[PDB]
Amino acid sequence: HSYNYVVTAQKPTAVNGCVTGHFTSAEDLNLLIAKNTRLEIYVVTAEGLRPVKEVGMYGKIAVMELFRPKGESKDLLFILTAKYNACILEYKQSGESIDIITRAHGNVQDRIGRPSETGIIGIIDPECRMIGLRLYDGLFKVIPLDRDNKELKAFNIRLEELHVIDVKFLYGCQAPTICFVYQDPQGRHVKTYEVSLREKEFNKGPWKQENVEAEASMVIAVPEPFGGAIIIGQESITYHNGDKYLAIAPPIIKQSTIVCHNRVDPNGSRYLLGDMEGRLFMLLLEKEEQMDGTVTLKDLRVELLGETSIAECLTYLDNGVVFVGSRLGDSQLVKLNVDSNEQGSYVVAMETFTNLGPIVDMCVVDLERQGQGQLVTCSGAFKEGSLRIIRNGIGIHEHASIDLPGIKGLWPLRSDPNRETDDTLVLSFVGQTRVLMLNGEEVEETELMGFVDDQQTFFCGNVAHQQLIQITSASVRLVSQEPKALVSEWKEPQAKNISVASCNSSQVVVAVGRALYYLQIHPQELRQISHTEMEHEVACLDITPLGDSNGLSPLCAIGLWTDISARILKLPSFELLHKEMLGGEIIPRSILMTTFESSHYLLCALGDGALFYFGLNIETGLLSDRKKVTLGTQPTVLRTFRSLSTTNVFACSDRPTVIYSSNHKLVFSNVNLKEVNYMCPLNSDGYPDSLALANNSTLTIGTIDEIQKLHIRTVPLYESPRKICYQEVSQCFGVLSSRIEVQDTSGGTTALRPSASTQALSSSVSSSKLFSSSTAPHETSFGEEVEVHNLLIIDQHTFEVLHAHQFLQNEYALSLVSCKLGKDPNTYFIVGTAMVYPEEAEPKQGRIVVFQYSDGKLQTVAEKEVKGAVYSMVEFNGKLLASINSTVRLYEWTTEKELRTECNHYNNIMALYLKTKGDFILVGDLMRSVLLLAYKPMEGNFEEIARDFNPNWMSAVEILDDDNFLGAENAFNLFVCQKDSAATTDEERQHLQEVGLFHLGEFVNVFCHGSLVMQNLGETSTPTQGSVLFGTVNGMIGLVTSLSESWYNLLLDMQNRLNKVIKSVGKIEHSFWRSFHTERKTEPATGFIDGDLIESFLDISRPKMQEVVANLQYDDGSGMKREATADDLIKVVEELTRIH
Amino acid sequence: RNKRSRSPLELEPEAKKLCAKGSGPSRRCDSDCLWVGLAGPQILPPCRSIVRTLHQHKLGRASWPSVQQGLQQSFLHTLDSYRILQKAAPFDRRATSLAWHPTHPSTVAVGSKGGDIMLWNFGIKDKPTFIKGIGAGGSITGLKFNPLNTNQFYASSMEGTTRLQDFKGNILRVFASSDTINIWFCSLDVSASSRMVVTGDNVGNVILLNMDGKELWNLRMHKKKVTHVALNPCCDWFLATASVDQTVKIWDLRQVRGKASFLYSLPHRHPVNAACFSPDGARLLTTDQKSEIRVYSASQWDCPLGLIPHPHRHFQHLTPIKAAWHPRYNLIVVGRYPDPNFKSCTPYELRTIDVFDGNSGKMMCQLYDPESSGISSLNEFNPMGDTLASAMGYHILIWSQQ
DNA sequence: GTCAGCATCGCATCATACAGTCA
DNA sequence: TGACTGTATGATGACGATGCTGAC
Repeated sequence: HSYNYVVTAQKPTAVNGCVTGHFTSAEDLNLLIAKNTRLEIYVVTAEGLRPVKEVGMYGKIAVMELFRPKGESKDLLFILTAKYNACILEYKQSGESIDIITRAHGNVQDRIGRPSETGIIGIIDPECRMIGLRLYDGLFKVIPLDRDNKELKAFNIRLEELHVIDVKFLYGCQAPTICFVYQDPQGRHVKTYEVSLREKEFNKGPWKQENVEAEASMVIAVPEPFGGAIIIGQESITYHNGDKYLAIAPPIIKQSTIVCHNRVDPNGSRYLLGDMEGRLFMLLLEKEEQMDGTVTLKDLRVELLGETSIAECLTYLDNGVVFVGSRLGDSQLVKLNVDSNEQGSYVVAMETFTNLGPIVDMCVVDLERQGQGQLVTCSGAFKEGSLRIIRNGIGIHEHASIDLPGIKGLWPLRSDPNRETDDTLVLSFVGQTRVLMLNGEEVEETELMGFVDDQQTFFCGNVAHQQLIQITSASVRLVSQEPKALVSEWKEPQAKNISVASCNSSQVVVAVGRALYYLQIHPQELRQISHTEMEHEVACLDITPLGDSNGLSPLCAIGLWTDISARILKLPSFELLHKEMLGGEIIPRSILMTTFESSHYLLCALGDGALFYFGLNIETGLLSDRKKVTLGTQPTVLRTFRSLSTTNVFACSDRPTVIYSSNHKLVFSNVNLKEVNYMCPLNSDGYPDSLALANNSTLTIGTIDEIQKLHIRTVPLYESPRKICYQEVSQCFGVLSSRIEVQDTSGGTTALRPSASTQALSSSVSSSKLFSSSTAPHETSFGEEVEVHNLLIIDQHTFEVLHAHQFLQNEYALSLVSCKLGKDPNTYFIVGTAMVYPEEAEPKQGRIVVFQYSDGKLQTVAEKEVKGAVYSMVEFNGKLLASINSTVRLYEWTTEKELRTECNHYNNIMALYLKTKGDFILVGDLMRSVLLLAYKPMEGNFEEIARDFNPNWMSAVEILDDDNFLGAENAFNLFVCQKDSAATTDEERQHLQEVGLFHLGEFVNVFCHGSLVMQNLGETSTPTQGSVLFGTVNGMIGLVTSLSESWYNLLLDMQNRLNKVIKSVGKIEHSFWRSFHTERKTEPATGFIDGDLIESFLDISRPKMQEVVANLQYDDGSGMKREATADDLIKVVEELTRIH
Repeated sequence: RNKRSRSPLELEPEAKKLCAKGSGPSRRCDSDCLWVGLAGPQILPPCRSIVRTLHQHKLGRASWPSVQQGLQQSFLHTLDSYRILQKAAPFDRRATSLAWHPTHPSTVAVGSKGGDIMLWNFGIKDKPTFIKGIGAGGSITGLKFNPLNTNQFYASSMEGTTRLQDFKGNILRVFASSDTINIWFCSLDVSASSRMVVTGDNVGNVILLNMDGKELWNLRMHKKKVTHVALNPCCDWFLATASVDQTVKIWDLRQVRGKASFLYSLPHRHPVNAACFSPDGARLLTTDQKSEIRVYSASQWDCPLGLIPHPHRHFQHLTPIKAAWHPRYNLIVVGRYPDPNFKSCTPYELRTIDVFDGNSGKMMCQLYDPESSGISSLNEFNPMGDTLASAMGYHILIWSQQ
């Protein structure tokens, strides 16, 4: 069949929800952020945000309101999932242990029912007596709290008003009272009901139906001393209570619809409002009194605070700081100053959080490393639109370059004990040593009295008692700082050469062949302590002390020639504590003792590129938890360094690497430099917190980026991106975009803001000809807002806008390709369009335009109109495949530089999505599922091979291989259809089978073949076959890869095992979660393995790992019926994490 | 009304509509305005055309209610152009039962007054596989494909049997029986997942059997012959059926015991031939013997969301007109049977297949052909939803598109 | 010598009658 | 012995198809 594996490559970045309260403790203020399936909690401290805990849920978080019941120490959190899983959650801390425990849980499903159009609404009454749920039309669901029911059992009431806009529980009432807007033939209205869980029924609400504007869309319960409801529409702003009634219609609000609100002051004096254009408003409630005190409310005031990203939710925090949850752009921490700026904004940005969503179009490019690129780009939207470039690993920014070939080793040096910065960088060469001083950008060359320049240095640096140290092949030399001469010199009693060296501030250990010497550094003397000879040649040494300073190391790490072993010896006795055999015939070239995240490790690198790492116990010197990774093919040099007061490890090789810790686990991140041979940390005033790197021809100095798995560079476009294509031969990208301009009414159209298209270096406008819809053009000023589409050419390095071609009025850009055609050696950009008019629902007209870009300028070469929407197009064997309405057309590129139809297929309702492999063609239809086409070379014609007879509304399509087809679907589900490979009857060959089904919980907009994973460096043969990425509305990026049936069964069983112990966070079953689920049907998952689940196997405890194993049956690839251990399962999941 | 604005938005983006009817402009409006009817031109301008909505979906800016709705006006388009009739084949007698293949889009199987079944395909020709009945008392009043193996069909008969037989027509086994007759089953249904079969009688009892043997059923439901039984797709355990009793009788297949102890029963001014839950399972569309169409919610199964007045009726040799759901979008197709005594807004009413919105009840379309002037009774869209099969004029009709 | 223009012919739902059981 | 539950009956309504005329 088909067997697929899905893992998250990038967690969702869009902020779906915004609620304030504390929850973590009574004393701290907490911020909770829902990112689809991910819930993030922070505490606001001082101009900052602190992560305390991040959890996943087996559900799309739909409701996030946390309530505090009488006699409870802190808020609890109610979350309702899109599959309607409800739960009440509590924050539990136990020393260093943090666990989110489930107090109450339940689904509250209605077996039969139509989910409402304005979606799920969750509310909690002010006395925390119940949860209100608007799930379906005509029904109001009520969850009684009163502690237990522990299962959150519920009942339905009949709501006579069948269409509900918004509901809130009122404050200051005797009985729980709801206030909601509904629409009927009589317009829309504000109503109140008392909720009597007593009797399970409704009672007459305290308020008279009032009459309100038709687009009043949001209800706000104003707290006491005031109570009542505020109702926000598009035109007006009203306050509602029993006899009091207030209405306002501010003109500033008309320009854009208010979409969210947040309470600033607990007394309900002030509110924050956000609209679809990202405008931030302040709503103030003016207090007044009559006798001794009151609630009057006076009147209503609205103020503009400034501009933010378009907000999905708002929460005020403290000291003028507001968090802005955005779905369409970057989320923000924003400051509201009392001084408005030149534009009149009170808003100033403090921090931005990267959001890749919505991810609309994307591509995989190899440009950065030329061998294999692993670059992933995506798109933002509206004023928030952007391109995002996403990269695995760590890059370096060079600030200086000096060519010294044959440089052997690097050490930083502090000649002045007084400024504490390195003013010196010491370099080594074969049989000689050079000193380089650092004054700002300047280096050159210098002498250092006490350091020799005619022996090769193996180590040098700062040592104890205001001294410098240099260890050569001839001797180890101690050197004073202030007065500058040789204070002490150690040589082997027979003058043999030093072979290996290790040194810290107060200790020196050097090897001589098999001999080992431990020296201590004292004032003016190097004192030789006891000494021994080892069984074989010493390969490598390290005496980095782990602990506090200390600065005396009790341990000594060592590698041998003969037995290729890593052993830990004690100082000064050199007593063996652990001999670890590394295996093979390749000697260890580097060994290092380190501390990551308070945990200790031993790293040991061979000349192979292989790297062993072990848990190290500093008290016993025991090496545990052997693990092996591969880091290139050359031998790897390991060097410790500091960044952001954290400890990291740089690895020099044909694939240079940084080793570091996150979530108490070792991670290996790539360095995009071609090659690194030697490396030392550098901190000069000319180069702060820098790195000195060296290869076999040049020596470089510069800084290094933040330590993280993925690098994201943002290139703001200030308009909506739609599609993107890379063009090798032009060294640039093509981008479809559109900007909004408003009717000035007398002259033309003007832009809201500057953008890529109004700021291009060069520009071009469509001049036709015609259609002709001109000459009585039949177009209007109605609906004053207009989209204007452009093709942008963005340079691949600077990401600057090289060229912007604006398309015709009312022309709509749908498709973009980069390719060459026919016998033409020229590379073209090809764009498919549609004409979009307000008074015509589906396009009757469209275009396919062929552009050539050469040196700034794009001439349109092809220019051919066809009748319909050009939904999709793709390069097809030197031909152009295109979707136009219900038609799939194949174009040939003729010698006359024009597009000539060769082939036609007509059997579609609407062909939105096209994908091709070899001669096969996948057409995705809007309502008519999936289509497998074939081009027939001998007929020059199309043949309809097979189709999927299951109705699906597709969002995206991909071919995994000639038999297997990946589909993304409206209900956040993936499915796979295959060609019946067994021929038999026509029936089965015209049938694609859905052999895979899987609920993603995300809406996929784009599929593409590729990997950000390098080559191997294995392994290989490879774990999985193929690599397909996808981008989603929430900004999530995922990966799909193929598995053999044996592996699929291995990981499937592990899941069922993993599923008994997690825990589930609200106790949602992984089963059902991943189950295909639409309005129509439901079903368990098949053909898909949840990579996120399997990967979380590493995050479980050791004993739990063993409990998961049990009777699980391993195969190592040859004749294994055998049982498995804790370590065998770990290695696989470790393998599975490296594929993304 | 509210309806006018509601259709024209067709919502997200809202920025059209929202006007409270413009305060009546300024009335109904008073004197000359719109009018209602003229709500039509604006429907023409207000729309923010599709491929504009598709993009908003992918931005998460618009809800599925938007796109799905707006897709159904791209269905209503191509519907008006459905006017072509792709194929027609007869057998004999009149068309009675219709079964759309659950999977295969070109495969439809229809029943007869005479116990004849035709299996029919497109792009094919290759004349259909046939089975001939005795032709007098052989009336098969309902037909359901066997979900398990598509070569078999569950078919209810006037012969005194509800059976499963291979399309080669050699019967496998019989479930419900007579041993007497002067009575027969009429209604039938199967739910794939449930593996329940349920069948009706003219006397008013049902008999429900598990796909194999072993009934617990047959307690008389109501007094008169039962025209249809509907097993809800989204619910296994429960049911709804149709009788001349002028009652719907929504049921629970399991915990119903007491001999007509039921949950909700829905009264009608007349007898009812159709039950027909929606693929949601969350609505019940009922077709009544003279004029009416009932839509019922799952929120208060008692009060129907609303009625669409339609000209159907009973005639003896007319096969009872049954309204049916679109499997995908929200739409109703009932065959229209014009009478002098209707309220009709369009005499003289050429006799056509009619399409209604649902959730509104207005007519979004009508299907007519000359050279088949035939009155439409059975109209059931294909599970894909791109094709409509009508067994009416003594023949079968597939429309599809040019 | 095809043509519309009648005519008979095919257990539905409704109203009745006076036979069978069966708590 | 009420009840109901089941069998002959004949009024009413008004869609086809097939039969056959009278006649353009």
